[PDB]
Amino acid sequence: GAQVSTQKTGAHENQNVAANGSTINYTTINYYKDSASNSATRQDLSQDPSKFTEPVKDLMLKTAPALN
Amino acid sequence: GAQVSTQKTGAHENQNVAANGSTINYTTINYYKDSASNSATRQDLSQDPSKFTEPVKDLMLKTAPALN
Amino acid sequence: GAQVSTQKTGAHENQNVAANGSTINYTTINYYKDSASNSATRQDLSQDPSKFTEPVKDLMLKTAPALN
Amino acid sequence: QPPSTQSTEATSGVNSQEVPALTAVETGASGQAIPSDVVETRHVVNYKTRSESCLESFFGRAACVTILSLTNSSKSGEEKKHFNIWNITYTDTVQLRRKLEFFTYSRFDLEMTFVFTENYPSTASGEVRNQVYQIMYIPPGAPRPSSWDDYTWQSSSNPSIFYMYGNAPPRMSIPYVGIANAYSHFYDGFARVPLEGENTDAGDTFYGLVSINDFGVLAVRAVNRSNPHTIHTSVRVYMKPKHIRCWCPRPPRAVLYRGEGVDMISSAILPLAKVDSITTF
Amino acid sequence: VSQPPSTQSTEATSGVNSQEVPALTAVETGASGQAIPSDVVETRHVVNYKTRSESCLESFFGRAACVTILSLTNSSKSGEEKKHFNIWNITYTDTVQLRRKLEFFTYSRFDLEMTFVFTENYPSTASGEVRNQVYQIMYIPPGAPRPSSWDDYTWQSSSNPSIFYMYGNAPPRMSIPYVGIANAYSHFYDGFARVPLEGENTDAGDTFYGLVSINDFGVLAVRAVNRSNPHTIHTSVRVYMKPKHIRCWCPRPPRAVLYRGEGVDMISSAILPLAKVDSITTF
Amino acid sequence: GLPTMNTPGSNQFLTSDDFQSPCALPNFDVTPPIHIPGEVKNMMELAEIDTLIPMNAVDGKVNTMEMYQIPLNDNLSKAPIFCLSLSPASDKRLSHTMLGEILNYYTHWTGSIRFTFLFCGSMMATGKLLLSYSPPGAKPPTNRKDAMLGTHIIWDLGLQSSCSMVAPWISNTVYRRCARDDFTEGGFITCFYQTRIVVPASTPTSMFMLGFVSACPDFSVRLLRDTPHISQSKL
Amino acid sequence: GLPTMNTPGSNQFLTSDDFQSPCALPNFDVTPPIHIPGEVKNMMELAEIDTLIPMNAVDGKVNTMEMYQIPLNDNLSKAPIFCLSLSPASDKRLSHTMLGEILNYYTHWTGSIRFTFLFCGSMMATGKLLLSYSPPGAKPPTNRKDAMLGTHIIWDLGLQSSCSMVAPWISNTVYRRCARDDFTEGGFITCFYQTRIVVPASTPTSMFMLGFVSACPDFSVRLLRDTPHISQSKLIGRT
Amino acid sequence: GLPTMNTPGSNQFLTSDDFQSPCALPNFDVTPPIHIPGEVKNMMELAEIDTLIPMNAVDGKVNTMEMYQIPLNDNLSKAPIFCLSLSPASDKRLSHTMLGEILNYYTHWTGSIRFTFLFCGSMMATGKLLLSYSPPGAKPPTNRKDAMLGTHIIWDLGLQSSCSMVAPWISNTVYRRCARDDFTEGGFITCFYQTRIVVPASTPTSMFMLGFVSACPDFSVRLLRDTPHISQSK
Amino acid sequence: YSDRVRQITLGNSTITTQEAANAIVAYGEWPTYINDSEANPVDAPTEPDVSSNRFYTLESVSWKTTSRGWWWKLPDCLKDMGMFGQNMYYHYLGRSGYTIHVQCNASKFHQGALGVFLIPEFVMACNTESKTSYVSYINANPGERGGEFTNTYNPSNTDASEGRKFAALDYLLGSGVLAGNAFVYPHQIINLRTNNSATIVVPYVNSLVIDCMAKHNNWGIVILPLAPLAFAATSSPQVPITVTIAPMCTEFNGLRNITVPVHQ
Ligand SMILES: CCCCCCCCCCCCCC(=O)O
Ligand SMILES: CCCCCCCCCCCCCC(=O)O
Repeated sequence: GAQVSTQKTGAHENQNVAANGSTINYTTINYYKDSASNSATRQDLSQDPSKFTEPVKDLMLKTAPALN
Repeated sequence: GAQVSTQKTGAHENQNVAANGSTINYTTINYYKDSASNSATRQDLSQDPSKFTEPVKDLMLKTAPALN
Repeated sequence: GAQVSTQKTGAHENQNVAANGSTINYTTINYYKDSASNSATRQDLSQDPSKFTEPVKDLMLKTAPALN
Repeated sequence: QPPSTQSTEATSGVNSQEVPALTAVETGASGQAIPSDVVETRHVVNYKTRSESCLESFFGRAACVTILSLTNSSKSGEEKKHFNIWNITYTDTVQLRRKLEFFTYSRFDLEMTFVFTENYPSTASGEVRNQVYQIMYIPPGAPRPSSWDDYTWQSSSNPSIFYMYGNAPPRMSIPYVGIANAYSHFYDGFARVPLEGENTDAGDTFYGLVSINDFGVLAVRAVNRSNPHTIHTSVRVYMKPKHIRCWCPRPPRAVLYRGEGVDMISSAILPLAKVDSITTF
Repeated sequence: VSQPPSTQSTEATSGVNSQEVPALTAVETGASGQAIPSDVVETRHVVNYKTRSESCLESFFGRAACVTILSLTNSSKSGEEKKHFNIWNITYTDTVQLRRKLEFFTYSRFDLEMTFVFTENYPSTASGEVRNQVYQIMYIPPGAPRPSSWDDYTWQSSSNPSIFYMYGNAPPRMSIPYVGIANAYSHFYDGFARVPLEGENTDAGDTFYGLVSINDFGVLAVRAVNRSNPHTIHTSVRVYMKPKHIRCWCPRPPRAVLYRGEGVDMISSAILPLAKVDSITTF
Repeated sequence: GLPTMNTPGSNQFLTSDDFQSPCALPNFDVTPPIHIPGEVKNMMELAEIDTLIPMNAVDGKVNTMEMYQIPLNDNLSKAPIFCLSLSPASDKRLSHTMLGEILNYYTHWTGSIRFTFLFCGSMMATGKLLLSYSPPGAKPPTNRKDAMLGTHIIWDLGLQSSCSMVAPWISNTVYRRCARDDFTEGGFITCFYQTRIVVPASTPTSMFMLGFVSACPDFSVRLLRDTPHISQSKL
Repeated sequence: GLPTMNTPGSNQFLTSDDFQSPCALPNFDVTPPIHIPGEVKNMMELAEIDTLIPMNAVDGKVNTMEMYQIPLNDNLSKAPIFCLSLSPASDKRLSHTMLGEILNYYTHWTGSIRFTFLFCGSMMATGKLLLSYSPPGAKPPTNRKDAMLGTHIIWDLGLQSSCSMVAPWISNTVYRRCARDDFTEGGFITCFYQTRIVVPASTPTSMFMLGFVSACPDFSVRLLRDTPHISQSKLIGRT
Repeated sequence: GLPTMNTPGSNQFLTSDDFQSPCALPNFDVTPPIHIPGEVKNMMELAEIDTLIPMNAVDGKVNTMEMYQIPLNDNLSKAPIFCLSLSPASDKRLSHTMLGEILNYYTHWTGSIRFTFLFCGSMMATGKLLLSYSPPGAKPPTNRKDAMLGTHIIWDLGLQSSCSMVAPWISNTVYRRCARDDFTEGGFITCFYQTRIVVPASTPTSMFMLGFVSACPDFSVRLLRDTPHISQSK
Repeated sequence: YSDRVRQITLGNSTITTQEAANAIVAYGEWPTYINDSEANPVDAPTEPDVSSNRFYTLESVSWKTTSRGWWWKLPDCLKDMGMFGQNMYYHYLGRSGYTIHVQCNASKFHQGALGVFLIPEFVMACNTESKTSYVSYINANPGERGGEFTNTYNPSNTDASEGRKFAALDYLLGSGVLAGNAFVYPHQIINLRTNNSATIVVPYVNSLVIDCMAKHNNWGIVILPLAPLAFAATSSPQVPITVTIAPMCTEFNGLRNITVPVHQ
């Protein structure tokens, strides 16, 4: 019941696409009943900066004057 | 998610054709998230010495006078 | 990419191959890319003593006078 | 199947206007002649290969790159010897740097293995408990510990290895970490450009790759408190490049190295042996 | 998954009053006699399930043997510095039992397993505390530099292979691929490394003959890793080797007498290997 | 990561071990094989080759070339020419033969054993010999009459000079020991005349015979052991 | 839970080890590759480059630039102009060429070797040179007569300023040792004038030739070793 | 049972390890998650937030509120009125901003940096300022002329009370060290008056500007490291 | 269409010869502009075109029969060369490939040979012994004038003034590396017997796609008198050697106030 994922690239690896070669492949099995025992999660690169940098109720555009 | 490949031959092996017996195969699984943690890569034996031994814009044939 | 083959028989076997079902099978995996690292080969019981015991040009027959 | 070296084809006598044996070295090209062009040859079949000399194989072994010295001191002095901070480099070792220096540029992942060994250097031998060591990497820009018991050994970000003596030699993989796409073995330049208003004495270590090499330091300490009976521990650091590509090949140094760069010692300017004559075989 | 071959089975027979008499077979021809019981006596039919597995060459040569013993010493005394460094050529001159088995063949091709067994003792009357030792073994192929001492630069081993062993862990092991420059190792060499000529000395080559003159696979170097302790400690290193994946050519008889030296030299004191009996008719 | 348990037998060094290990010289390509004649695949192929039996190793004829020469004559005798214990491993003369030497690396053995005799007399010599094998556990062969209560061949000397007898595999056991003990009694092989050797006037009166021993095709060996014939000074 | 047995070789450090290991710096973002000119994939690609032979290693030439200059003259002499033992990683003259330096890291080697000669005399100069190679037996030639009884080429000096000779792979073995060894001795290379160099008025009577050596395409090496060509004082740990 | 070999690195503790381990509290019920507001997934989300630059580093304005207040006058001047060394992590003025502090946990960094300014003078006052970035390896921008040669914008004071200058990622290296590496010189950020501030009668003639620093969207960091800004007793 | 005759046309200047060896393209690669896929800076680039990609001549040197060689650094030589030189001081970053054409005329009665070698990252040793890697900016970068090699080593262990210089030994190539292996580097040889010129096309080579020319010399050039110059006359005639260089596919990034380096 192993899961697999793409390994992060290294010195002799392919381009940043990481799509070239089935050989880039880390395989893992969880051995414990509590998921707290599992290794760390997959990188989550999802980002949402607007929450902190642009939490404006009004719709603000960058080209529009900020004021008006 | 194992990789399977051919081993380098030894004393009791075939005609160094690796097309005689399946007993020359071996397996491996990557166990770490970064590819830098993997084993050394499969050897790329492609070579192109001409870039260092005959880097000449206007190609000479070896039997041609080098200089006409 | 494992190999599966039979075992040399032991005390509780009927000495026939596959007459002991799956009892006598074993699994072996090569873990190295270099065949020098492999464990010993399958016994090769093939042999031909005539190379040393009857190395003759004129075929000898057992019942013929050797010196025909 | 893997490629083999080329086979030689069978040949016979030749009488033609072809000149494979003649050339013009001046072009910068190497000669191209092979035995089949110059002498009668037989057909041979070459199953021999060149994997043994591929770059991954050439650079396929770990080498000792430095020696660190750690001491557990029961004396009022030498507390400072409980830890050792070394600049990370491979230039302390001549065999390894010479191999790497075959190329102007290189790109590789690196793995490190350490070997610990220790003795009891004093005449007053006695019981010492099994010791544990911490290998901490201190990245460039990170603070250095002032002491083996300095708070920076907390290692909240700095990665480290805790090794108990007697277990398998500790080991870790390091990814390529250059800020360039390739590591530079040589650098004909200066870290900073002196400008017109500056003093004409404008050397002061700015010249050479050394001045632009900051890969942090490796800080190793015993992790215990002093024991009445002291210990001298020698740590040998091993390095092996992995997944390596190189570019722009260059000839190796024939003389002993002087320091970090390519500086020469006057005592080793004459690397080759003499012979009795041109005509001695 | 198939039934392995067994040794020859026996058919039932009866006496034969005929002109076919295989019992009377010549050996003058170079052939061995081939008669089996069914040729000379009345026999019982017997099904044969016996297998010649231990006699296959892989099994015959399938066990590790001690090859040599090296003496390595760790001491604070300055006169002992040279004893922390031990150089040994690989040869099976040092081990009768293995040499003899290899000799059954003229040539052989195999991969070789090496295992190292280290044992510590105090060689003197000293017995205070010392620290656990680490040992380094590096192989130095012909032409590679040799260390001058136990503590030297060549120990960097950048291109030479090596093993670092912590005392008390499992004996270290490594596999060596076939390393001949021939298509088989020669067990014997009836020749000289070079041919003397053009009127040079007629005694030329007297000390440069036989397999030893062409046999050089490199040397094994073992060294203490630790700095010296006040209490001298000595380590005996037993080097074991086991050929595997082995093929051999051209049988030879085993040596019947006490070996002496590397080659086939006899020792004058022990050239009478056969025991005497009281009579040709003793039984 | 993966929970495991170290069982007994862990981290031990066994000389009969068959585990895999890292290559010290990884990716070394092996020098290509060539065909070499005389390939040996099994030690039995050598055990099956006729080798001389050092039968006359008596009174100074020991460790000399004459050691393999069995004397024969034209006199009257009812006595044996020679006698061998069958045990190929314990008989002092059979042990030091190719068969005995291969065999001495083993503890157990089984199968039939072939004994071949070559007469090296004059062409003008005639006569007949009685060669026999007497299974164990009874009065030994002694004279020429008791010796016929067993397997025998009558060898009529002629142009096909060489002949052989096979001491058939007769045992209570499946295998016999190579080691000497009282239980593993091999039985006996002896030879005596049917008739004296007869020659014409002015020809040799004495002759020699060469005996050979070899394994039969049904022969096998089992467990390996160190060979007692090899020795060395302490290292 | 899964029962296991540790084999011999367990918990040892092998410098030849190719086992996987934890990354000290997880999730590190590696600087992307770019194209860099001159990628080298195999060391043999450098072995195939023709480099100079420091043949003139006699006292006073040794360790200076003249070391690479093979003297030539218009004087008539049957004497050889040069001689080399064909032992590419042993001969004092060859062990430091690029081919020798690569081979100094190898224990065993094989395949043909090419020798290229460049004449640097004036355009006005002419003549003929005999290059010759013989297998490692009999005697080194000390006479053109014997040099002819072997593999040889006669080079017409002319507009094609250079020529080459290849010492074919003639050996009893598959691989020769790099280490000096009588058993594996590689043979002899010599050169004699076939025709003296002919010099017209106002042309110098002495000339130099530059000899070069390189690996041929069938060339290979077996086994890595450390080089006895670089050293250092013993390293002592910082304290 | 199953033959195995322990490799180098066995039985060691690495602080960077990512291995599974048995749970000390088996079958524990983890209090269910709720939609807690303000989730942060990445540190760069904080790097992009504009924070103030403690520019007024002159002794007496250090470690006080005035530290972030940059004085301006209507007095005619051709003097520089602002001098940053850019290195977000090593510049004494930037290392304590949030961007600088985040970078003090990293060894290397890349991407463009944005500098935003806010004029807090009277509504009545107007004028123009020159905001400029000059690449490294050059004489510092001694005067307005040099500032004009480099990358710059003119901020025309009006209703849009703020402006942003961007110092693009011009670097020979892909990444620069966070450390004070003379090799990876930051370059220079400066400011000159484009024109004297025009101040009508009966208003303040001395006013303040606030400056902010933040990461641009092409910004990133590499290896994690200990920050030198915190310490403790043993 | 013989190989001996060439015409090189870059920018607004043409170099021709009736005698040449076919040009070398180091590593088989021509200089190109940086592709979007491998760019570092975001600044729209300066592409001088003809303003930079034209030939400039370095001051000629004389080849004496006692010479041990000459050296130059490529981007350093062109530092004062018209617009190329100005762009170097105006921008932080810049990149260029090069075309190098070397000539040396001689009579049919002259003999000798000059190797022309291009060394990416040509790093020379400090001539001080004393403290390591002590080289001044001024002496490191001589301009089109270049510098030379000697056949003796005399590090100035007691004086920095001769120490700020390179230990330009000819037989160790200024680095400890034997000259006989100089041939590893892309090279062409001018053999006065036949060939009177050499041409080498030089790609940009670095670990970076672009770098600062004021800090780093990507390539150096060495001219080595591999075979001695000779002529029957005892006058031991000197012959000129002229090195002519054009940058190729030049681009610059990071426009800044113009700089001036520390001067002599
Ligand atoms: C946790 C340990 C991290 C160690 C990081 C440094 C890795 C090696 C850096 C490259 C060595 C210098 C190469 C060169 O000279 O171009
Ligand atoms: C890293 C250790 C390398 C060891 C290389 C030596 C291997 C054994 C060489 C062959 C010795 C002769 C064998 C034979 O007699 O059949």
